[PDB]
Amino acid sequence: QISVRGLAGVENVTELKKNFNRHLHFTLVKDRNVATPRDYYFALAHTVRDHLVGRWIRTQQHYYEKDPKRIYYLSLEFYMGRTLQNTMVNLALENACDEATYQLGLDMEELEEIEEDAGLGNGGLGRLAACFLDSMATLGLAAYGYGIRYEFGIFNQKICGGWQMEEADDWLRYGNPWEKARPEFTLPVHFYGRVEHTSQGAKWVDTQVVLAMPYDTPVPGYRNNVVNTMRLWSAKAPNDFNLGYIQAVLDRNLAENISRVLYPNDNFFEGKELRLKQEYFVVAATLQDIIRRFKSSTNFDAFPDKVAIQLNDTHPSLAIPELMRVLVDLERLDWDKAWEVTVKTCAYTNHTVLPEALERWPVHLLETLLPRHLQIIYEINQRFLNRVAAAFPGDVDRLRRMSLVEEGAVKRINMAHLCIAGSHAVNGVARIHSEILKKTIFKDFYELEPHKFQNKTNGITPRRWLVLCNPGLAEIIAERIGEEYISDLDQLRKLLSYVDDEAFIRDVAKVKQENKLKFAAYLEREYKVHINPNSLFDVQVKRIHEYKRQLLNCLHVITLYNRIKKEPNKFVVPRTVMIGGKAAPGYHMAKMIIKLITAIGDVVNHDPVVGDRLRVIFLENYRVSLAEKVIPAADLSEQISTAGTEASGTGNMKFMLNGALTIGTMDGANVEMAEEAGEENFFIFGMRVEDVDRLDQRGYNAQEYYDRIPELRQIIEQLSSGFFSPKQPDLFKDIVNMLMHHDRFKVFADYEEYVKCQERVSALYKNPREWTRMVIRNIATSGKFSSDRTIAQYAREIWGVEPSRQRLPA
Ligand SMILES: O=C(CO)N[C@@H]1O[C@H](CO)[C@@H](O)[C@H](O)[C@H]1O
Repeated sequence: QISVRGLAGVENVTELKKNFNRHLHFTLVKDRNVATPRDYYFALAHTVRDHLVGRWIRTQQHYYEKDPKRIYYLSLEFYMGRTLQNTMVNLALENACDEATYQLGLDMEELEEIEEDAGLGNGGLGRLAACFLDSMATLGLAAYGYGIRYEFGIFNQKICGGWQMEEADDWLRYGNPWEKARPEFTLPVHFYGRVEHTSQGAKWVDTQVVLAMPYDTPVPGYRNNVVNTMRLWSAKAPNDFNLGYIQAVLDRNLAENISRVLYPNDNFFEGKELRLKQEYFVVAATLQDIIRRFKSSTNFDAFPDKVAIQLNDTHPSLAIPELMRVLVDLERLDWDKAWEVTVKTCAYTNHTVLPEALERWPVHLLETLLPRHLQIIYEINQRFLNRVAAAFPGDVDRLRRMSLVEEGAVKRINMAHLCIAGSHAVNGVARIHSEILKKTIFKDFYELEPHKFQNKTNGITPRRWLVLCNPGLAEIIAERIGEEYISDLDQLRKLLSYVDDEAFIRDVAKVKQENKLKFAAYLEREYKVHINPNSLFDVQVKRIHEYKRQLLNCLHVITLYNRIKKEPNKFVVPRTVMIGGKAAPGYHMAKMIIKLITAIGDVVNHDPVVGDRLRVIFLENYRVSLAEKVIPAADLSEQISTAGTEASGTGNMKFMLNGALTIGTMDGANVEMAEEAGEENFFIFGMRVEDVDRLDQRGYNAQEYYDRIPELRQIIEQLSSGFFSPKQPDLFKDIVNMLMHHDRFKVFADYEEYVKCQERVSALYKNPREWTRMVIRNIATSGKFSSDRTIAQYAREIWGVEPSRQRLPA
């Protein structure tokens, strides 16, 4: 059909159909008189999976033979989404499968919609891990994703009467064709017990054992025949577990609860025991696997030459004392040598500066659950603080600030501090974030060890985030510049020489309108809602948080509405305002923001005076597969976090790659995106980080803005008086109270400049040719934000390995 989707050769199409029918018959045990679309999906899934295994076995064989340095990416989250189309894309099978299924009388797109998202992540951090795996395989690194096979991923969001309802994401209900259980590689993980000191060292005894059973998922590189492994651990009770009889058997569930469910918090730390168990579980099982693989190639001096462990946030921070424990207690290395090995092996990526997001585990939890690890942490702390005391003599407050152990009513371990001490590299995820790390929260650590601190600006995989979700745009680009950019996104710069090309302008604008029509159709078909596809698609999709300032978007939306009501017969650029994302189940304010959005939509969407000039849509159940549909359809990307709060953002990059213009603050990766595209091609507004600091020193008085901005006053009056909630007039009193009195994120401070900047958006949209020329300038400069670039930087600057675009034999 289209070039980038690969060849549909007669022989391959014939063979695919053959194997499709084989799987439908032998694997699914169905005749086609009784087969459902789900059966068809599964037959296709198994057919495509067949093409992976050869490459998967040979890739892993190749690594055993060549013994390269191995990269272990430890994450509690891998937000993979669907796997079928991604696998076809990377294997160059998409056209062939499309042809094969068409000839069998099936629509492949329809079959693709049947696959459940692997929703094993909350948002940005989880999706970064997924993009990273793709890029690592594409760059031919011997890389392994290690995590937890959660039985339930991020909850499915239902909206009921404007409120978020959560339901269990039973993603494994119909099975997972992609994974391969490896019950033969089951490993014991120990919890509780106590520490016994013998003549020859400490011993961790009387432990409760939970089994860790690995499930391997293939991670195909882009058309390089490399298939890497994502290994996810499942919790299993041992067979002597609690072994009246019936109850002992039923209580096996307690052990297995460890891998039951993903904690649904984005940028918030909940100090729950089960979460700590999850964290240790993934770490303990992974490290044993790492060491097994290392021995099967006594001298641990070479360990850091053969192993890199990347800690995705502090969640797997226990890797540090666990590695120490194994090296010291089990392998009998001396402390200092073990420490050297640990430090050189481990590296830590920080993903946030929000205090409430930082992991600080109560000492009593670790005391009970992991008594040996606490001992190791204390020892690490003492030796680290001795180094600080020697470098900054007499600086007693520094010692307190830098301690891994934080004092107070409850003593806690600061896991970030642990990570910095036990890692040779610490990185932020955007240049401004990395600078904030060195200047504020980790300033002391930066002063002690400046060489540890790095930047690795985030990226997104252009495979999933252009080729897969936007084939139309991928195609028109490939027509002019060829296919090479898909694994070398910098080549998109070549599109700058087409910014005045009339045919290309027409095509860019055409691909967008097609995406918008297809999405407008998706909304009607699956959610029965009416939207004008000629309107500006103004979208903000991301987790619901106060720092992300969906509320500031809400204020603008209400402003537009009030302006329309004020002058009904005046022309305004029509907008469809789409806001989507999940609120953490216990985050009350975030749940109120969702209610507000739906409440605004209720008023706005049914006001006859408005017509189709303004629509407010809350996109339910925002997730990876929805991101793939709405992002190619967006004209305007809302990236409006208070400066200094969004470590990087990655949704921003996805929108940039797919032909949306960005309205955003100079926060996270927005700064580098503006830098790449040019500030003239970015709708930048609001306080910079420095302005927020100046405001904090002065004191933020929201009332000042309320008093001096009549349009803002009206909105607040409307909210308070019950304009948007006639039956419950005080429903939004919390939101008003928060905005007026305890707004940590200064929504009012950015309101005026935001509304003003939004007017400049509407102005540009009135001129389609110039809008599109600005779009071309964005797409053309989005190259830096490929995760291939990010991963190449990790490889060279942290892991000490060379990426490779060279193919393995097919
Ligand atoms: O999800 C978390 C929790 O620290 N942080 C998010 O990580 C993403 C990937 O690095 C970043 O893009 C987001 O800015 C950050 O909030």
